[PDB]
Amino acid sequence: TQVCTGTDMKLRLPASPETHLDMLRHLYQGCQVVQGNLELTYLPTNASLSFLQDIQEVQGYVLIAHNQVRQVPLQRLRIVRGTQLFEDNYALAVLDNGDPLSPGGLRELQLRSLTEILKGGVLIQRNPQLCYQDTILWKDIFHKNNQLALTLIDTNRSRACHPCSPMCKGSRCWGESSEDCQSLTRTVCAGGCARCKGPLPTDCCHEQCAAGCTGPKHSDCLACLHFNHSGICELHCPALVTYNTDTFESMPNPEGRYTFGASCVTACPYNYLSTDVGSCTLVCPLHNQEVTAEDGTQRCEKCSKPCARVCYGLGMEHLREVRAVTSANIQEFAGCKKIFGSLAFLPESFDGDPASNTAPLQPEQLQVFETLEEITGYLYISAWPDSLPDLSVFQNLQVIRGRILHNGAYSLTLQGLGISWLGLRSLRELGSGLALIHHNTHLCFVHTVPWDQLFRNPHQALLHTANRPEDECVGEGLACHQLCARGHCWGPGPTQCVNCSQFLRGQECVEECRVLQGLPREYVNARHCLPCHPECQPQNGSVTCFGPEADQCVACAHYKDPPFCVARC
Amino acid sequence: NKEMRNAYWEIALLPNLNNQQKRAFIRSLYDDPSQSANLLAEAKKLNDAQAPK
Ligand SMILES: *[C@@H]1O[C@H](CO)[C@@H](O[C@@H]2O[C@H](CO)[C@@H](O)[C@H](O)[C@H]2NC(C)=O)[C@H](O)[C@H]1NC(C)=O
Ligand SMILES: *[C@@H]1O[C@H](CO)[C@@H](O)[C@H](O)[C@H]1NC(C)=O
Ligand SMILES: *[C@@H]1O[C@H](CO)[C@@H](O)[C@H](O)[C@H]1NC(C)=O
Repeated sequence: TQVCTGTDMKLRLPASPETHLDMLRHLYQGCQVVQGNLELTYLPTNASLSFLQDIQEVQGYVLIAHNQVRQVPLQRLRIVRGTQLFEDNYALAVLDNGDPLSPGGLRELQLRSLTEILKGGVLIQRNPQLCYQDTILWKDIFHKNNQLALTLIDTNRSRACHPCSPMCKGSRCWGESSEDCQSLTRTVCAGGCARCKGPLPTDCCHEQCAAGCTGPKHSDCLACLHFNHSGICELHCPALVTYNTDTFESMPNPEGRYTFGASCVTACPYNYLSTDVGSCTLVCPLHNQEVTAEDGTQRCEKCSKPCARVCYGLGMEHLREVRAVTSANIQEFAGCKKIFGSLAFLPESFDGDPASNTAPLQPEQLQVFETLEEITGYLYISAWPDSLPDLSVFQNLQVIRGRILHNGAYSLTLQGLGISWLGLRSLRELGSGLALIHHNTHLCFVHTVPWDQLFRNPHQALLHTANRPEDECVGEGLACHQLCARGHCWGPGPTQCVNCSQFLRGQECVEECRVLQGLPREYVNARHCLPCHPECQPQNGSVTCFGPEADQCVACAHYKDPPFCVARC
Repeated sequence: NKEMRNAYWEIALLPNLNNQQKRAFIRSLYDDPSQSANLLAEAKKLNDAQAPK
């Protein structure tokens, strides 16, 4: 996949340092367009970072902070759009990369392709080994309306810099090497030109081009200012529906497209919703209702009768601002099948808050979620009552969509918990986002889950560390039951398999049904043991009944009122 | 199926069992659900034995 979602933890320290690098790798490997922010923080001195080399565009902002590494391989980065800005100010923030009192710290920026910043400014501070930043003509990189973007640039160093290669147009470079000369694109143009590739008037770029070009065509852009319609840069995407003048009706345009990020698109990508207004979103607008197509596709549509009541999770509607699930809001989930939003359980969830007098949430109360089948956002658990050994309250939970992600990264997170197994036995999908399960000292059955089968795109993975050692779990007999197909389960015993090996009696995976023997006699159906009618007569060695009804027995225990068995005539 | 989830909550809520004990019972329950009646009584007998006095 060429496209990927960034992150959203800014200067916060990583939740799992042991996995942080590996996380980034899964996130940006081969990625070319970052929907959101590219945050690269706390990277250790010898860290291999080549997974970043394909990135050309960042929708959000770029943050390079608290790193020990000497270089960040971002030579291909062409355009940062600044859809969100760091501290609502900066499109690019390079902070505090240098040893905390041979030496480490970023040495050059080497963003030789960076020629367009649509929105926001630059902040470069406290980087003891950094060179050449004072050298760059920022106003050329800034978009025309951005000239005034604010630019706070610290220069204190702990080393002298070599001079920019004599080869550079000015004395302006992204580093020592001669490949590192800043190419100027906006300021060096013939007439009031937006972007150009050279001094000549015919070297001017197309009006729809963004960073620069290699020709006057809208098919020759280095980036699209607005939308990428299959190589062509355009103001809008070709609309979904055309009005026909010769029939006074609106038949759909076969050329119709959807606006995805900054690119036109045939249909929405996997976890996204298609709107009437022609876009791909992660949320429907007001008056709009989420509707699953007979296939699987999701869509927004207008409500015919004013939209029916719906359960809102944290981060949504009147819970937008709310941080955790507590006694104050637990009721709002009473018998919800689907939660529009997310759920977090923090320590404050479980030890209440006298300052608001919100009572500590009581284990039994967690039973409201027993019906829950779907979460559109994420699920975050950093505290869980020690009296519960697993997360079986979420036994019926099937999908976590991941349309909202904790720290813009994680769709499922379990840390510091003290549960012994998972028990999320219906969980079959993680729509998007990474999963993180760590520092749960007594936790088994992590390896036994087919994470592979649950994910949906290849930028997902399960990061895990510091749980219960695997061979410790087996010593204690905490592994998958005999009867679980392919050795996958969510926990101990035969009610925990992903797929059952033989037959199911309700939820329990069992070797044989009771066809030939056993107290209540059974018939079989789609690998499910099901009970013979109470009026049926049990058999020795032969079959007992052929279906649920009274006409399906081989003999009656009481009276025959053809074709049934009764206790009557 | 409802047989199980009740027993689970039943064991989890007994005031006088510590968590370790509650786990043992819940575990044995998940290992063989048919024993829910036997384990349930077993847990109640110990819960009453450890009643605060
Ligand atoms: C707009 O989209 C087109 C096509 O979807 C992009 O062209 C692809 O670019 C990648 C790497 O840059 C190549 O490996 C593919 O072979 C190209 N595909 C096609 C069909 O040509 C294009 O780069 C995008 N951006 C711009 C500014 O045009
Ligand atoms: C790799 O990193 C280590 C630890 O910081 C450092 O001591 C070493 O010099 C580095 N090795 C190489 C080959 O650059
Ligand atoms: C089958 O044999 C058992 C025990 O040997 C007996 O109790 C029962 O009556 C027999 N049932 C039938 C249908 O013959």
